[PDB]
Amino acid sequence: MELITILEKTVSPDRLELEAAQKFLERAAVENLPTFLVELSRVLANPGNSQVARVAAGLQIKNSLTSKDPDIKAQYQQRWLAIDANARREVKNYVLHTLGTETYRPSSASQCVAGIACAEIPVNQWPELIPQLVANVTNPNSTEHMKESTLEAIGYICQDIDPEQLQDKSNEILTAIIQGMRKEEPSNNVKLAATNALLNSLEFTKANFDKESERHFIMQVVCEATQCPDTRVRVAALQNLVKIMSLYYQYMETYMGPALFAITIEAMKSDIDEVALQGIEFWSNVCDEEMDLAIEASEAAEQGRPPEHTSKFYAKGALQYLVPILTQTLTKQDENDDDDDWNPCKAAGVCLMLLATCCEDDIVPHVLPFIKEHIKNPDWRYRDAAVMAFGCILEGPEPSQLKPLVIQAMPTLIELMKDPSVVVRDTAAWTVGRICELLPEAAINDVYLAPLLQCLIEGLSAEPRVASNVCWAFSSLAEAAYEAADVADDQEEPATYCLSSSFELIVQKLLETTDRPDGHQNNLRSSAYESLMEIVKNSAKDCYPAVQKTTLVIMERLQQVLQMESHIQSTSDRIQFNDLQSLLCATLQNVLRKVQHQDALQISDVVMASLLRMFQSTAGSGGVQEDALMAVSTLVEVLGGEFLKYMEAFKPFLGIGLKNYAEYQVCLAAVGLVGDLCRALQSNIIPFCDEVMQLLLENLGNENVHRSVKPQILSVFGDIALAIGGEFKKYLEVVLNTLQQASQAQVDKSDYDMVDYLNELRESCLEAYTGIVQGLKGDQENVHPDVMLVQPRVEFILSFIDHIAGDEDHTDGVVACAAGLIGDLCTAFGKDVLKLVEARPMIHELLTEGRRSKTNKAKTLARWATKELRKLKNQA
Amino acid sequence: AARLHRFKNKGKDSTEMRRRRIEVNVELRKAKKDDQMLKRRNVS
Repeated sequence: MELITILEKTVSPDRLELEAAQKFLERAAVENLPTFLVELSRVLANPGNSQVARVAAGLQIKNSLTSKDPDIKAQYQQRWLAIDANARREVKNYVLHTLGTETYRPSSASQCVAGIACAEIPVNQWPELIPQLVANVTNPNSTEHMKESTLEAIGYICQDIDPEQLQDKSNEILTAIIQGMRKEEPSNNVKLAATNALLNSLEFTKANFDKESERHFIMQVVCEATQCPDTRVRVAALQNLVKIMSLYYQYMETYMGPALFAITIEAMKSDIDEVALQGIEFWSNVCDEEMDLAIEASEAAEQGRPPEHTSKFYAKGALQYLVPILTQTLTKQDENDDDDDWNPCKAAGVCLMLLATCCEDDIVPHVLPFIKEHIKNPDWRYRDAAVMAFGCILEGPEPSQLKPLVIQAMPTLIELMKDPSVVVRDTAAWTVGRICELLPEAAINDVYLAPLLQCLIEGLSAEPRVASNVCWAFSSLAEAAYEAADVADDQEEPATYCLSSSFELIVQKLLETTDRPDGHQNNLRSSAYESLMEIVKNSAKDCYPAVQKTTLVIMERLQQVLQMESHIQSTSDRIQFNDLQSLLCATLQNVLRKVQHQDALQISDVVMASLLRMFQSTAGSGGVQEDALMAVSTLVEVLGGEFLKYMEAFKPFLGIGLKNYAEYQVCLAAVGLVGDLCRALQSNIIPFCDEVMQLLLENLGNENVHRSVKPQILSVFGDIALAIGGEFKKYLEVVLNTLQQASQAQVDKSDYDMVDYLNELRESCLEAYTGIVQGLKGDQENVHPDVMLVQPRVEFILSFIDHIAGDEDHTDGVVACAAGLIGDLCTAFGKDVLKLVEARPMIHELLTEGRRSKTNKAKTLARWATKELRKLKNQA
Repeated sequence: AARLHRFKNKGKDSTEMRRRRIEVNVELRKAKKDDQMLKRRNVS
């Protein structure tokens, strides 16, 4: 057939016709990709072809260059780079020449340019791209479509390529973008595109923002764009202001007073939701930036030095004007509430909580008057806003300042629990929950505890919207009650606590709430179960009766599930069924850690089977598997060596969990389970080690696996060594090499997503060495024979730790584990290790740092390691 | 630009609760391991 004719068939609302066409395309690509790519571009580049065929042609190209799977994307990029440079050129010309020739709105060529550029640019393989787009945008004779398309393309490029590689082209790119954003531009569409392209490009414009000439130019075009009549440009320009505020807070003092304040404040007052949200976001963001800076200042203070950056306290200064604006917006609720919708009302509430944690006590005098004037207002919108505002300012101000205001407010709050408006009852429940969480003394009172409990117990029967918050209120009330009781009981758990008198009533009600037919609304069922878990955990000893009765109830429902593959009709049925599965396991995880080691033995067998079958049949949904495995860990923890009885039948499931690797959390649970099995079974886990070790090594040698699994595996290696000791010599060589390779790892000292990941892969290595060292050293007398096997690796371990002392990244977690290693090394090799440590200076300062640190464990271990090294000197 | 997860109890869904559950476990493993090593070495 004719390629164009096939492309048009890809839009047929006929399953077979689509399949026929799709398969034709897939095999043309397989046979000769370079030629296929060429012929499609020719189609896309021709205006004479139908809209349909062109768009289809662009789709086939994009899908040949990019993907959602980073692994598949990389594969397609190199596959494309491998193509004859003469072939690629043709496609690049056709694709670039298409810009402006499309009548179709969302440009199909745009995506292709980006798809190709993402591969070429990082290797200067397409030097004609940028100059062309710039030319397209700047040219005073360029059409509207020409401009829009190109801007779209620039936007895709900035959104898809690593900012690290456009950093040198930021110059020309900004020129094209800003030109498109200028006020004098006829088309609002061009403006929209340029402004969205700007948002995507800020990450790599640091160098430009550093030049006041260019900075001012950018800030003016953007502020000017927030004044554009087309609401779409308004909103996008506002978004740019939010991101700029994050990235370049330090340069903002020049523009805050003179313009940003007015612009953002005016936006919050807009009646256009889209706009109001952007203005509210701007300030919530300022609050976040300033709270971080407050942490930086507080931290620098303890290190006896000035912070690298300093806040300008914009929120504190805008406080007077934001609060009246924010509280009035709380008045804009949507009676018909959709709890998945983000509107100005919800945003104002959150902004208020942020300002409160940011400006602490300063906010109270600005918010109380609105709360006082409206707490008794007949209009529910205002009554509700007043309780919300009250609940929003409970965190941040000094408790000593709030307690009294909260005590004097209880009577009205209790009354509000019975307000006729559902909206109002919903908020009042949340507010009670927040008092129980932040200012508990006001709730655990001999005056209000009783009427509060009756209100909360009745609330569990109310509409989902209300009962949900009531569940959470109860969970936090239970915590505060537990704490106030065991403050000083001279032993483990408290004898009693104020919730004892009605502990059974509460648990009975939560269980009822758990089976409400409308439990799917407002995550009611989940909350009811999560609340029950917290109530059981945080219970007094004299509540153990109801806890036993409750545990029997949990097991019963546990089986009702296994035999519930019947009702599962619609797809949503398989999902909500899964949820229940998790809740029950999670609720199990909780009871098991609360039951007498004797009680848990009668339940063990019956449950192990329940967790056994729940895994086999239910292969779909890893969330269940994750809680099922976590439940198993919980059981293993209780039973102990006794668990051995099942290991034989659970082996396959343990493996599966480790093989998965596609659902990192199911695998992280498996690995986590392996480790518990070690602390439980001990040497008795020797027979199952070959399997696990084989599986663990495979997981590591499979770069496709989520990076968050590697450190967990490395960590568990140290535990397995401790569990089997000498029998580990069997894997030593492999593991140390693995540990050796991981320890040399290193990312960019800028990407904090990695800077915190490296300190996770580092701690795991230190914890792996520590385990290995301890495992081979036996248990008592002088350094045992085995550890000598590691003696030759001693040098790097110290080097690794030495380099760690260098990078001022660290983490009191890494410092502590390293300190513990230095120590164990002194106890494993002796005098030797001393000559190697005084060689690497950075280790001395690290131990010094540990001695300081407000992390007791970081101190203890750094103090201990120092003592050990000191003993080697004064030894021989 | 959406902080729904910060609105009342909206952010306390199943994914978030599972994440916290795992957090409690990971930290619980440390306490067991840290206290077991501290009794091998002989320290505070």
